Amino acid sequence: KTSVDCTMYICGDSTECSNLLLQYGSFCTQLKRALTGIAVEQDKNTQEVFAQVKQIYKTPPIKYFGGFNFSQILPDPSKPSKRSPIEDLLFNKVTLACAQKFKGLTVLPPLLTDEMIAQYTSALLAGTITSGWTFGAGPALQIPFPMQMAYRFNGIGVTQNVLYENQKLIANQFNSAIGKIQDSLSSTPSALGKLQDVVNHNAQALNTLVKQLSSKFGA
Amino acid sequence: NQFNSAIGKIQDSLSSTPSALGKLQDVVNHNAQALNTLVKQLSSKFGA
Amino acid sequence: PCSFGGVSVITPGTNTSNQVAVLYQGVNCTEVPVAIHADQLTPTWRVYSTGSNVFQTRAGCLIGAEYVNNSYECDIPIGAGICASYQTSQSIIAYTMSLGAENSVAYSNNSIAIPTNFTISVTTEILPVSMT
Amino acid sequence: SANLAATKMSECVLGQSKRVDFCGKGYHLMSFPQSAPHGVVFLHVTYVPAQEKNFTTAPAICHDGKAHFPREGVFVSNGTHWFVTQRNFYEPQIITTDNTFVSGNCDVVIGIVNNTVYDPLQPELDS
Amino acid sequence: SANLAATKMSECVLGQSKRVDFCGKGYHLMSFPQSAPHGVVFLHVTYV
Ligand SMILES: *[C@@H]1O[C@H](CO)[C@@H](O[C@@H]2O[C@H](CO)[C@@H](O)[C@H](O)[C@H]2NC(C)=O)[C@H](O)[C@H]1NC(C)=O
Ligand SMILES: *[C@@H]1O[C@H](CO)[C@@H](O[C@@H]2O[C@H](CO)[C@@H](O)[C@H](O)[C@H]2NC(C)=O)[C@H](O)[C@H]1NC(C)=O
Ligand SMILES: *[C@@H]1O[C@H](CO)[C@@H](O)[C@H](O)[C@H]1NC(C)=O
Ligand SMILES: *[C@@H]1O[C@H](CO)[C@@H](O)[C@H](O)[C@H]1NC(C)=O
Ligand SMILES: *[C@@H]1O[C@H](CO)[C@@H](O)[C@H](O)[C@H]1NC(C)=O
Ligand SMILES: *[C@@H]1O[C@H](CO)[C@@H](O)[C@H](O)[C@H]1NC(C)=O
Ligand SMILES: *[C@@H]1O[C@H](CO)[C@@H](O)[C@H](O)[C@H]1NC(C)=O
Ligand SMILES: *[C@@H]1O[C@H](CO)[C@@H](O)[C@H](O)[C@H]1NC(C)=O
Repeated sequence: KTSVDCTMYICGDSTECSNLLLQYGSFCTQLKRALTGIAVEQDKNTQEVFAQVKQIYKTPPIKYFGGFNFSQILPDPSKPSKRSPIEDLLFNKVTLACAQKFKGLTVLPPLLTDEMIAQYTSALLAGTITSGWTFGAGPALQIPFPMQMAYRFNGIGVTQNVLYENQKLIANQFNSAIGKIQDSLSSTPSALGKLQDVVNHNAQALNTLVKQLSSKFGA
Repeated sequence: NQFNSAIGKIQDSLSSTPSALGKLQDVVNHNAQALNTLVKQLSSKFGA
Repeated sequence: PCSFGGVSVITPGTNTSNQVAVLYQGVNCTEVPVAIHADQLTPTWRVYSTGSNVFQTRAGCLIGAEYVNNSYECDIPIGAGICASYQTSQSIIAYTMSLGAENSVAYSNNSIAIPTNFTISVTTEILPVSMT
Repeated sequence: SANLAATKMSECVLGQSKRVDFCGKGYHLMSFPQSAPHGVVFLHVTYVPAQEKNFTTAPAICHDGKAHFPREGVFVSNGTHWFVTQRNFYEPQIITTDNTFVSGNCDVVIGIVNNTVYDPLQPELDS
Repeated sequence: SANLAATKMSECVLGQSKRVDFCGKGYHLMSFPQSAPHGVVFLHVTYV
């Protein structure tokens, strides 16, 4: 999100220039309104994705789920913030990129902080582990995790004795895949270019706008 | 019975004063302001 | 530069009252009377820039509303998890949002919960289709 | 928005959808369109469960060295006997052969229990 | 992109999806959101 100042940008602290600028009219108020609309829309965009359940559920204290291991994805309380290990790698990889220019240009802060967003994803994870799809349609109804997995196996068209007869093998495969995700993400060729390009585009656009001030336009 | 009662409440809740139809009022308002500003711009000397 | 240009004003609505609050983006409480040059400003502007209701936020310095402890849903955003609202004699308060109600459901090895009744509900959806 | 509203009309109104929360909040039953200035309003009719109770449950049921699995339900007990009910509404029923299917014996499944599965034909075959 | 992410949260995470290739590559079983700067990361558990 960003914001602009008509006068401080166009007329640099020059009161005669500021007086003369009044002739042109409503141009920069138009620009201000457009930018304000964008800024509000950003916070709405963040709200829609994550704020899907009112009720904030909590992680169970006992961590036995029939052999399925989720410690990689669940929040880790020891480290000061409740960020899961994978969220830690993500927040260390993306953030290679509130500036010295301030020629009338600021960068406003987001409305929801990262602690709040982490709380929301934790609520969804806890609800999903304990109850199945039920918590997004009504009140949460607990169910054992292997029975939930059998339900899903029926969903995709394989009978449910198969899960109960290969429970251990299935759990091992799932744990191994979760383990490998960390390394696949730690692979140097950045798969996070999608989120790096946003910061790159914004920084470069601001630099171009600022550098434009040292031009004469044929004067 | 549940169906009928729900429909009655729907009508009342829409009838509530708070703006529930802002998504449709904005389409009107935006055009009004656009034209108003466009007319206002005629009174600018533009350096003359 | 000479002076910081614009501020942000929080109003409950001229319908309701005439109190406000002012937000000084990007500055810090102790030097707010400076960099606004509060001395040359008229009175009724010097009432802000100092006082007993002075708050520091990640977004800036907020003067004119006090900080309660309990939480409510957002009414007027200010930034960084801080909202504000007009509420009980009558004044403007500023708090932290509440993300939602608190809950915790019981997971056990061999327990299952099953509904025994149903309700039918009707909801609405408003969408635009065209413009002038 | 126009494209979204056309999709919602095709799927919500002229059919019953299984996309979650696309067509209302809950389990979808039907929809009804109305007309507004520059717009449209849908009225969604859904299903929402209520008034749940806890029970205790098991994966399968061992009987004669055979394991019965439910066909379209979940085994539950009220502390004394074991029934099988459908899944979104509580209707206990007697466990019979028509209700379940059999696969393997009782040493592989974890959490299996002991009970009897009544056979409809034998009481008819008194002699 | 944000509207897409909301749809994936509703279909992929709070339910089990029957659309092909929407939620991963395989047959979909479940998914787990994880937060990241200026976006979100999904983990799609499937069958092969
Ligand atoms: C779930 O997986 C984690 C990650 O492998 C397990 O944590 C490991 O525990 C063993 C035994 O203490 C250690 O040798 C590893 O170094 C641990 N890994 C890490 C990254 O610390 C965890 O034990 C598993 N869950 C259970 C219940 O065993
Ligand atoms: C399911 O809920 C409905 C209400 O939604 C219950 O119906 C009520 O029953 C009581 C007792 O007979 C009546 O006094 C109410 O007038 C009923 N409400 C309506 C709207 O008709 C129903 O009893 C519940 N199901 C069960 C098994 O108790
Ligand atoms: C202020 O608002 C109230 C209710 O919103 C209304 O009754 C009153 O008429 C408004 N004031 C004026 C001057 O219209
Ligand atoms: C505000 O300024 C004072 C002194 O100039 C300083 O001690 C304080 O840390 C500043 N505020 C913040 C949030 O750093
Ligand atoms: C479920 O069983 C496991 C292992 O048998 C045990 O660790 C756990 O405490 C049990 N949970 C309950 C609620 O009995
Ligand atoms: C029944 O379920 C409720 C969930 O609200 C729980 O608090 C209670 O302990 C359960 N009782 C049992 C499992 O006996
Ligand atoms: C369980 O259900 C059976 C069959 O309806 C009944 O005979 C028995 O009394 C019930 N047990 C309890 C504890 O209610
Ligand atoms: C179930 O019945 C068999 C019959 O031989 C017995 O061996 C087994 O111990 C029983 N299991 C339980 C949990 O009662």
